[PDB]
Amino acid sequence: GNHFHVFVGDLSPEITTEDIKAAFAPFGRISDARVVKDMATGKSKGYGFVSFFNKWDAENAIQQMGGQWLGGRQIRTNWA
Repeated sequence: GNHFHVFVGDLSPEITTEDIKAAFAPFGRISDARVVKDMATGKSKGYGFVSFFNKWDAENAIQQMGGQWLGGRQIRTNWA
């Protein structure tokens, strides 16, 4: 049932859903992933979410991706 969700902040303007899933893919299997965009406009809000099936995969991803560079900018991670 309830999956395990990860908040990814400080994303580059043109980091896409595809990109963020490609970046978090090696940490375990991804149930879902998206970069949050404004509706009316369609611009990256500067953050996104990645969801895993395993609690361990999420907890690990938070620690290994925290402060890691994605695009030309350092991302931060936390529980969602």
